[PDB]
Order: sequence, then C-alpha cells, then structure tokens
Amino acid sequence: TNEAQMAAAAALARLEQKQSTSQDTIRNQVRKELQAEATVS
Amino acid sequence: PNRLIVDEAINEDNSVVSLSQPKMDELQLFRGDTVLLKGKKRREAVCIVLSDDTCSDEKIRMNRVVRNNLRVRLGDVISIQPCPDVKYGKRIHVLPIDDTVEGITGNLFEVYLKPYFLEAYRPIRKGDIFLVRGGMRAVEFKVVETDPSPYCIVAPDTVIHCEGEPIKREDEEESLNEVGYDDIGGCRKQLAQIKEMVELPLRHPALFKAIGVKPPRGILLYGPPGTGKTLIARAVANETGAFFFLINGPEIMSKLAGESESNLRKAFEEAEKNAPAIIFIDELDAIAPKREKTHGEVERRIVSQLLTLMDGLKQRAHVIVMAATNRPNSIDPALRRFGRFDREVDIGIPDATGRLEILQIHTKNMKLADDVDLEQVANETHGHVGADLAALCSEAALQAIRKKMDLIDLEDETIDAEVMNSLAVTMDDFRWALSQSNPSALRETVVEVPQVTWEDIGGLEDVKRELQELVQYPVEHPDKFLKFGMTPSKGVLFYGPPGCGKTLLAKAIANECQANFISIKGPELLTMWFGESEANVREIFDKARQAAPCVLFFDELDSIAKARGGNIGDGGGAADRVINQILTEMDGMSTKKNVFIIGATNRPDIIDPAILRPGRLDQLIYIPLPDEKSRVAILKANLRKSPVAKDVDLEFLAKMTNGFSGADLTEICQRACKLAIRESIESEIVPEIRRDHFEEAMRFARRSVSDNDIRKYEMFAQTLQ
Amino acid sequence: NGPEIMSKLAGESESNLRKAFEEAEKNAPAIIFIDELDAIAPKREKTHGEVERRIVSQLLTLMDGLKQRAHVIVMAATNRPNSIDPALRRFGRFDREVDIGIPDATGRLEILQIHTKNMKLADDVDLEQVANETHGHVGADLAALCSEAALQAIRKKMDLIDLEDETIDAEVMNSLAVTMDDFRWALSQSNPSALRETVVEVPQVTWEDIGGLEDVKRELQELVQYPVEHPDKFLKFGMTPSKGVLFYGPPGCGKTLLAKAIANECQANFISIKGPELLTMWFGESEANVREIFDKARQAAPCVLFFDELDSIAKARGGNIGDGGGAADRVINQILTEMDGMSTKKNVFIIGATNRPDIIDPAILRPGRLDQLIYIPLPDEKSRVAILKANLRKSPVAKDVDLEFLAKMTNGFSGADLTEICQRACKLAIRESIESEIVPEIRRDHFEEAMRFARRSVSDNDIRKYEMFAQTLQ
Ligand SMILES: Nc1ncnc2c1ncn2[C@@H]1O[C@H](COP(=O)(O)OP(=O)(O)O)[C@@H](O)[C@H]1O
Ligand SMILES: Nc1ncnc2c1ncn2[C@@H]1O[C@H](COP(=O)(O)OP(=O)(O)O)[C@@H](O)[C@H]1O
Ligand SMILES: Nc1ncnc2c1ncn2[C@@H]1O[C@H](COP(=O)(O)OP(=O)(O)O)[C@@H](O)[C@H]1O
Repeated sequence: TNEAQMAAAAALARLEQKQSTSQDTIRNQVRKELQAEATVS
Repeated sequence: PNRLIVDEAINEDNSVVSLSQPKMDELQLFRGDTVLLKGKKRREAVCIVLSDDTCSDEKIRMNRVVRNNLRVRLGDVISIQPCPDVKYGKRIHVLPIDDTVEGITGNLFEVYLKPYFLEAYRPIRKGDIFLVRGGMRAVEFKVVETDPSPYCIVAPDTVIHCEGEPIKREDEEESLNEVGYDDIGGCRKQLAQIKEMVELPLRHPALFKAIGVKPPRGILLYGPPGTGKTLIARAVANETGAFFFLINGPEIMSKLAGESESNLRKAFEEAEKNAPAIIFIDELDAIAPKREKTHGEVERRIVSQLLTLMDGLKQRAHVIVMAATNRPNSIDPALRRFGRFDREVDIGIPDATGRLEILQIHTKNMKLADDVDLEQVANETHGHVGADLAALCSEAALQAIRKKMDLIDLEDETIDAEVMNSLAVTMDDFRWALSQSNPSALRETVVEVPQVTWEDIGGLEDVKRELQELVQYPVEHPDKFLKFGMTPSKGVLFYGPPGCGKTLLAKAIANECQANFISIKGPELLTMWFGESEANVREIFDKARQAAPCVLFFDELDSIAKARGGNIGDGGGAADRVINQILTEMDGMSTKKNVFIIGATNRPDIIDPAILRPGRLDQLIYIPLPDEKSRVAILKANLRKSPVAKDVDLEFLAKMTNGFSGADLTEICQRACKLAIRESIESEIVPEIRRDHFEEAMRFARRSVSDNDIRKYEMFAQTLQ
Repeated sequence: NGPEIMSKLAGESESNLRKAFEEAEKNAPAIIFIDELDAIAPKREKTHGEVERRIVSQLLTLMDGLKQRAHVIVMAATNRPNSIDPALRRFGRFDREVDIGIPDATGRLEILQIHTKNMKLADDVDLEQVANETHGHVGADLAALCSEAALQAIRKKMDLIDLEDETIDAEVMNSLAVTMDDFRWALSQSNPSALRETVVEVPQVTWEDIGGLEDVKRELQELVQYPVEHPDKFLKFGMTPSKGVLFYGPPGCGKTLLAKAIANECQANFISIKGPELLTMWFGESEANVREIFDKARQAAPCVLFFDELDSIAKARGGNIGDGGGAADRVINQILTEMDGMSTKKNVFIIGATNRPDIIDPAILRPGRLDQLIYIPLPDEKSRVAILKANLRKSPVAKDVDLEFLAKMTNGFSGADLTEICQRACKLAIRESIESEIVPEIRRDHFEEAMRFARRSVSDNDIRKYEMFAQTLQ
C-alpha cells in the first residue's frame, strides 16, 4: 500500500546515503605541505 | 509455508529485511511492502521487505534489532506474512532503556528519538526495541504506548512522547550493545566458516542426536594478537546462546601442581552442566606446550589432562571447545589428532578492506566530520590489527572531546546529550592518533585478495591472456580438458629483468579470480635453510590450501641456489633440503584445491632444473623490458588518476626511456605528480601535470637495468628457443 | 590409552594399569587394547624421569603375567613400531605385530561404501571417482568426508522445510539424497591427514601403457615371475635367481613404468623411492632410514622396491667434478648392505635406475644385488609410434594425424618428449574447441604446431656416451 511505499522510500534513502582518485593525491599533497611548513618554523 | 531461515543482513536499518525474489512472488508482496514477522513465545515485529542479489531463496536477512525483538537467533526459522492494511500512527510513547542511559542527561528525545523518526516513516510495534546511535553513545528505546495497535508507521506529523525514567531491561531480551557478529570486521570468510561448523550443533542439537553425523568438538584459531581470535569465540557464544567459559594458559599455569589440573577439569564439568556450552582456551601453547620442548612433569601432565578431557567430549553432549594460539605449530601435536581439535581456522591479519571495516565498526557511534576519510587511514595503517584500529578510533574520539567538550563540561560522569551530540571528530584527530599508535603486527606476512587488475599492467598483452588460460580455463571448461586427456599445469615460472610487472601479473589474475595472493620472498626461503626450519615449507603450502582460492607466488627462486654459492659454490648442483621439501609439497597438491603456483627469478640460469619438470613450474614466460608501445601504455596507466596537460608528450618520453623498466616509468610519473602537487600547494599560500614537471622528473630518473644485464637476459631467452 | 594413564599421579597410574589386567582375567576370555602405546612406553632413550621409567616397567611385568592370566590377549596401537620400548617385543609380550598402514584406491572405495550404508545417495554419486581422488586420505578422513557431504545436504533441505523438533520425520530423511556435488564440495573442504606418508600399493601401470621394449618386458617376466612360479625347477637345475636389475640409458625412456608394470602383472606391492628421498637421507645423515625402507619391503612381500635416480647423490656431490673420492656414500652403502642380507625366498625384488652408470659404485652389480643390466635406449621408429598411440589412447585423434610421420621426425626424442608433443596438441585442440563456443578431435595442425616447440631432452653428446658404455659392457 501507499504508506508502506513511503516507509520503503525513507528506508532506501537512509541505506543508500550511508552505504554509497584525484582526491587522495590532493589530501596527501596538502598534508605534505603542512608538515614542511611545520619543520621550517 | 511462509517460513524463512533467519540469517544476517547487509542492510543495517532497524526496519528492513531482504528476501530473494522467488519468495516475494510466492508471498505475494512487492518491494517496499510492509510485512509482519512471527518469532518465538508470541512475539512479533513489523518491517519493510526489500531485495538484493545476495539473499538465498530459503533465507530471510535481518539485523540484530529484529532478531532480539522476535526472541530468535541466527539459524532459527520464523513466519512471514504481508499486511497491506498498515496505516500511519497518531501518538506514540517511547522511553529509553536504563542499560544504556548511564553517564548521560539532557533531552534524549531531541538528540536521539526526533532525528531518528523525522522523515523516517518507520513501522513500529508495541514493545519494539530499537537502537539509535550518535554522540559516541548507543541508546536503545522501547515503544510502550501506541494509539493504533499493534503496529503502525510513524509519520513526521505524529506525536512522539517521552516522559518517565529509563526502563529496566527485561530478562527476556538482550542488550543491543552486546558483542555479536556485526562487531567483527575483517576475516569475514573465517567467521562464516566457523559459523557453519558450530551454529547447527548448538542451535538444533536434536538433528545431531537423531542423524548419524559427528559434530565438530574443537576449533583452533591462530594468528597474531589483536586480530579477533577471542572476539570471535565470544561472539559465537553470544549469538548461539551457549554458555561461554574462559580459560587461558598462563593463569592455569600460575597454579600449584594439582590445582591446575583440578581447575581445568572443573571448566569441562561446568560446561556439561550448562550445556550447550563453549570452552575457549586462550594461549593454548602456554597451557599445552609441546611436551618434547619442555622438562617439567606438571607441563607434561596438564597436556595429558587436556587430552583426556577433549576425548571426554564424546560423552559431554553439546559442548564445543575452541582455542587460540599465535602459531598453529607451537602446540603439542596430539591436540590436533582426529577428534579433539580436528578443525582449525587461520585468522591472520585483516587486509586493507577489513581494516576499513574495523574502523567503520568502531565508529558506529562516533560523529565524523566531512574531512574524515577512513579508507585513507586503512590504507596507511599497514601492519595494524583490530586492537590497534580500535585504539585509533578511541584516541581520535578523546582528542575531539578534550578540544571542545572538556572546556564545556565538569570532571564528572554525567554529560548532557546535546553536548555529546555537538562533538564531531576531525581528520586531524585521526592523524594525531595514527602518529601515536604503533603497529603490533608489522613483520608478519599479510595474505589478501589483491586490488591489482589487468588495466594496471602496461604491455604484456599475451602474458595476461596466457595466465587466464593457465588459471581459469581448467575450471571454466573442464569438459574439454577431460575430453582431450589434458593434464592442466600446476604453475608457471617467470624470468627476465626486474621491474617489468611480474608482481602485477600474479596479482591481476588473483584479482579477477577473487583469490588470495600469497607472496613468499627470498629472505623467507633463506631463513628456512639457515635456521634449520624447513618444516615452514609445509606451513606455506598449507596456508595456500587453507586460503584457497589463492595464488601461491614464490619470488626469488634463485635464493636457494645462491645460498649454495650461486655464481661459484661447490662442484655439485642446486639440490638442497628446502627445495626438496618444496618440490614434494608441489607434487602432493591437487589442482582441485583452487591453488595455482607462480614462480619468478632474475637468475634463471641457476634454478634447480627439477622445478621445471612436468607437474611443477613446467611453463616458462619471458618478461623483457617494455617495448616502445608498452612504455607509453605504462606511462598512460600510471597517469589515469590525474589530469595531464596537453603539452605532455608521452611518446617522446617513452622514446627517450629506451632502457627503462616499468618500475622506472612509474617513478617518472609519480615524481611528475609530486612536482605538480608541490606547485599546487604553493599556489594556495596546478589543476594538471605540465610538461615542465615531466621534463624535470627526467633529470632524476634512471634506468634500473644496465645494458649488460639486458644482453644477459636476451641471450638466455634466445638459448631456450 | 596413553593420556588416561599419563594424567594419573605416581602410584595411581600403576594401580590403574594393574586393575585393567585384573579385570581382563576376571572376565576372561578378554582383550585389552592400549592406544597411543608410545605415550605410555616410549623408546627408553626418549625419557629419563623416574616416574616414566617405573610405569614402563609395570607394563612389562603385567605383559609377562599373561602366562597365568589364561585367555587374555593384549593388543596395542602405535604410530611407529620403533617408537616404543624395544623390550616389549621380546618373545611373548608384543612379539607379534601387524602393519595396518593406509588403504589403497580399492580399500578407500570399500570404506566410502561402508560409511554410506545408511545414506541416501543420488543417481549421480560415484564413490569410485571419490576413492580415486582421495589420495593421502585415511579411513577417518573418508568418514569425515561422508559426514561433511551429508551435512551440506542436510542444511539445504532440513532447514528449508523447518523441521524444528526433537524427532525427525522418517519421510524427510527418506527423500534427502546426497549428490555428487556435495561430495565434491566436501572434498574441497577436507584435508588429508596422511598426505606426507609413504604410499605402497600395487601399481595400475600395464604393459599396454609402455611402447616398445618388447624384449625388456619378457626379460622382467623371467627375472620376477619364474623364481616363484617354478621354484622346483630352479632347484632341479641348480639355478640361483637374480635378486634385482639396474636400468641404464637416456632419461625419459620408461625406466619407472617398467618397474611398475611388472609389479602390476605380478600383483606385487610397489615401493617408489625417488632422488629427493635418497638426497634427504644423505643430507640429514639419516641413512638408517634405508634399513627401514628395506624392512617395509620385507613386510610388504611380495613386493618390488624401486630405487630411482641412484645417481642423485653422486651428482649432488659434484657428479662430473666434486671431490677426488669414489661413488660410495652413506645411503648407497646401506642399500648395498640390505640387498646382501636379503633372503632369496622373501619374494622381494630390487630394481634400480641411473642415468650415469660411470658414477655408481660398481659393487652394486655383484651377485645378490643388481647383477642384471638392461639398456633402455631412445625408442626406435616403431616404438615411438607405439608411444604416441599409447599417449593418445585417452583422447580423440583425427584421421589426418600421421603418427608415423611424426615419429620419423622425432628421431632424437625420448618417450617423455613424445608425451610433451601429445599434450601440446591436446592443449591446442582444447583452446580451439573452447573458442568455437565464443574441435571434436585433435587435428594434424595441432601436432604440426607442437613439433615447432618441442625439443629432444637428451643431446647427441649423451647418446654417444650411453651407446659407448653399453658397447663396453658387451
Ligand atoms: N577482527 C576484529 N574486528 C573488529 N574488532 C576487532 C577485531 N580484532 C580485534 N578487535 C577489537 O580490538 C579489541 C581486542 O581486544 P580483546 O577482545 O581483548 O582481544 P585480544 O585477544 O586481541 O586481546 C576489542 O576492542 C575488539 O573489538
Ligand atoms: N608493466 C608494468 N606496468 C605498470 N606498472 C609496472 C610495470 N612493471 C612494473 N611496474 C611498477 O613497478 C613496481 C615494481 O614492480 P615489481 O613487479 O614489484 O618489480 P620487482 O621486480 O622489484 O618485483 C610496481 O609497483 C608497479 O607499479
Ligand atoms: N616406452 C614408453 N612408453 C610410453 N610412455 C613413455 C615411454 N617412455 C617414457 N614415457 C613417458 O615419459 C614419462 C617419463 O617416464 P619415466 O620412466 O617416469 O622417466 P624417468 O624414469 O626417467 O623419470 C612417462 O610419464 C611416460 O608417459
């Protein structure tokens, strides 16, 4: 029925949002720059 | 009819179960419909049914929250029926359980229940217990009043009341924060294997009483400390309901003669009285060390006492004894004879995926900031075990708590729920903890399914296909091998210059086949010979048999020949104790165990020819330095993860790097990437790698293989025709 | 059993052991069984404690007391007959012994049939396939295999019908069959406990599996069969039968199959000793294991004890260079000793094989040892064809395959090299057949391609040495 399908849509949104590369190069480069600035001072 | 076997779920949601479509058609329900579940002792629950490609037809997948309310355990069977007449509720009353409301005050409804029900549209039933996680606490609540009955869906426009003291947990229900299978991260395969061995004897003892089959009566677990050996043993007892008895070597050994034997006997007598029961003996090598390795009468006696108590398990109905050790061969071999501890499971060390799973498990309650990346941590935490990853999560939590909450709260045991929920852990707190922690298992070899795929290898197109023919075809098309009387090869040896991708070739086929990759290095073969520990060869091949499907890779096969002198040596051959034991194990290994052996060497001219005889590594593949088209392919493969400027001429670079190996082309790409990153970081105090970064990298990169080494390898390959 | 006695305190272990004998007498006739005997009465050199020595002496006196305890027989089980106090084997006591060993393929099939008597099997189940695949398994492993195969089937159906009660409806078990996929699955999960143990059995190699060498086949019949088929004629003519033969010649010409085939025809237990085993004994200075090997041969009689790669140790020492010494070593010396002391009527025949007779102690050729010599050269034209036909006897072969043409080209090839050609052609036919689904027989093109990758393993420098040696022997 319709109230059950709305309950299913809410459960699917919760599960998919929680359960669901150039970013790791960017993070590692920023971390290396912050460590170099911490060693020069 | 309409009876389904209770098993674990992938979907963690408190109102979701998963069925395979054939059962949804027979039950005349659709994806998203609400159903009622009927368990034991007149207990029911309401949930939404979804579907996936992992649930089997005979099973219904649910989480712990649903099983607890139905008073059922994994392996039981419940009834399912649709209820399309479910409507929205009007007013409900939900109260927390005292078992979790300790050290906390404030408006629990606004912090926990309201976020939990807001736009959630969750089906509930009177008496339902559900867990809400947040603020580094897990609080469970009970539904005590509903205007509609017995079940309804709670819509955002309904009234939710929460007035009264926390409710004391009833004896007919268990706390949802107790240790279960969902608390175990890596080694999921091992946990499944154990569950199959123990769940049925304990959950349905009647079947073993009536059916002429023997249950397992003892499982030995082994691996480094902190990997979950004791966590599994307890989690199994909690999930099946068997009484858990804890024993440990050093405590029993600390007792006086006669006291150690009496205490060990009592544990077995109590287990029978409390059957079904599980007896877990930790540090088995300490309570029962090899008798031939000790001098004491008490140590020889306690081994005899344990051996007789293990044999008595044929009379002590429904009692299973488990044990944990660091090394499977550090205990008296009598314990592993037929009967007694006739089963064992290799826990080992979690891999990169398992380490992430462990971090996710120990952050269930933690509020993480958007900058937190646990996958990056799991890849950096090489050599860490669950004990270390749990420390990282707790230490990162403490750092966030001290930065914010310790400037808000008093030095006391009670904190407002809103203050706890306002505290989120940032990536800096995880990085700090990572610098403080030190891996407890960094030297041990880690066996895992590799993430290397065929797209990661530049060149060698015919070798990639050849490995698929050697590894996959014997089991994908077995009727053709039988039809033509072909004996599949058990392995292949690679030879040629270093740094051409030999490691990727073995990993890539293991990846596609979803098989564990076992990497044995020269230093291990050298240790076995020099340390007079050739029995470790059996450990290696047994690891492959237990890790199957797997690829058993023996690197630096020349290390044994070199140990005998290599270039000079005595006047004899390459035969020695270690290689003879290795060859023996190869001959006794069947291809039907899903184990394929790959070898490699950089000095094929000194390999004991026995390894190339039929039944061993009879096939030879030459891996030269990459050619012109392959070197370009290697450069392109390494740059798939970063934007590359249009001014970069990869063919020009490949034409210059004529003597470079794949490993050297990778350094060029990685160095050019680092140079581009350096510029990017400075610009914020760039979006792509520029030609200047590759040309600068070329000033530092060198070929690892000399021209004389290339001629040596080419002449050898030519000699073989 | 060992642990039951060893777990008891001083004075309790001796009293309990004595009571066991007293009960057997009171209830005579009676049988006492002592399991894990080596745990109670280990070889004396393995223990020095006062308590352990006394309990061993108590067992020895109780065994001697069986002269008065009428109708009482004591049996004991150990893993190795030489791991126990040798005094137990004195006249009387435990002087008689029986080697149980491990089952062969026939025994394993019988065990599987026994432990499935109560089991419902599907029409696809074939326990002969299992018995042949379960190499290295013992009866306890086959029993576990049957249990695991049933348990998989039980979980699939018993839980599906939700039969949760204290009793099982007979109809449910009546319709619950264990399939061949359930046995094959269990075989993947099981792990043999005797994988590293020595396997001794009557070989399945037949003479039809060996191409060529018709005169060698007849010679082996005279050397192995006649001494026991006509023992009265050997006495009549004063003939002393040969106790063994040494094979020499190029490698890969069937030296091993010849020893197995005669063991098969004679239904004798075949014991296979390979180079790595001879090297292991040499490297570890454990040549005493040679006497154990010959003792097993005596226990297994009638038997054929085959020592392959006799030159493995001489080669390991340098073969062509090495030191300035002779061909004698720790292991071959014990082998020579055991042959010299072997009884003619024990029905034990020794076969050796070497690839370099010039580095084998010539003393091995004296009467009573490997006094006969058979030369096994590279197969000739008709034999190479016969070898190809034998190697392909298990596969479909197209009519366009000219086996005589292939044999004429492979003039310098050994039987081992002809097999590689056959297997290469099979692999090519397999790859071609599989591709046609993305063929029914091996085509000439598959053999012609194999000819471009196969090579002779024995070069002309070795064949000339082999022929010149054979000529020297006249
Ligand atoms: N495989 C694993 N998965 C999840 N958590 C684990 C794992 N191994 C260890 N842990 C965690 O690390 C800790 C181990 O402590 P304990 O249970 O005493 O085990 P040990 O036997 O290593 O001392 C626990 O907090 C446990 O949750
Ligand atoms: N053909 C190739 N394609 C892509 N990368 C390669 C190739 N050959 C080597 N590499 C890179 O070089 C590194 C070293 O490779 P490996 O096979 O481990 O060399 P080694 O001979 O030292 O074992 C790998 O991590 C891989 O990234
Ligand atoms: N006369 C022959 N007939 C059939 N096959 C043969 C013959 N000679 C050798 N072979 C093949 O060569 C392989 C090696 O034979 P074997 O006698 O084991 O060699 P070796 O005794 O030198 O180790 C066998 O598997 C067999 O298939």
